[PDB]
Amino acid sequence: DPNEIKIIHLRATGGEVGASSALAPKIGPLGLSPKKVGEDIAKATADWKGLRVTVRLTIQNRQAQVSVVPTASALIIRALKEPPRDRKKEKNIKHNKSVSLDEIIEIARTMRFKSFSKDLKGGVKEILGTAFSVGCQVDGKSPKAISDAIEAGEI
RNA sequence: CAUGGAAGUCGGAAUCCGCUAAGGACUGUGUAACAACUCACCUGCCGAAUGUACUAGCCCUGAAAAUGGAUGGCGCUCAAGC
Ligand SMILES: [K+]
Ligand SMILES: [Mg+2]
Ligand SMILES: [Mg+2]
Ligand SMILES: [Mg+2]
Repeated sequence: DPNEIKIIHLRATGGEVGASSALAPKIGPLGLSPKKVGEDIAKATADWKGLRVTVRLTIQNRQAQVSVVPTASALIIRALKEPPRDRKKEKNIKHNKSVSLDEIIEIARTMRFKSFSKDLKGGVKEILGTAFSVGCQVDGKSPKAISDAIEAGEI
């Protein structure tokens, strides 16, 4: 009746995976699972979505482990950026993440599907649209103006 | 975005909606980071006022000299003062 030892852990604060070893002795000690397996699993999961931690969730399954992604709107907005983030430059201005605000971001918002009520996606789409206030949407248009000016369709 | 580590509170730069009557992509304590405690903010109780800045009357502070001492003296307090 081990029940696979359901344990949930979070891995973030990084860029483009990295395959870092250990760094989670507390996670490893719980469930008698090898930390290297979880680190390798998390690195593989984050390899697909580079330059964005996306808050990977690690689930302990007996001696094995499982990887899960959050599909966060902010993580997707981080992915929708200007090209890739080169190394040896993250200490400098990392503002080079400006992309167009269009239906691609609108569809990417549908992953949440209004988890916190939001009265369906009517307020969820506008809220996820306004989430990209750092890049100010595309050109002179702004996420604040896009969300405030209610003229587009609901979906 | 920074990252052995920063989950609001090393550090650089903006400020969204669902939920309500109601909570910040945060004031402060705090963790390596969480957390907790908050706090802002809202709500139970209560039953009539409350806050800030100014104006000018009396009184008080500012107000230290040489023999013992002078509202003329005694004394006077809802005055025997203004
Ligand atoms: K007289
Ligand atoms: Mg005399
Ligand atoms: Mg007389
Ligand atoms: Mg008189």
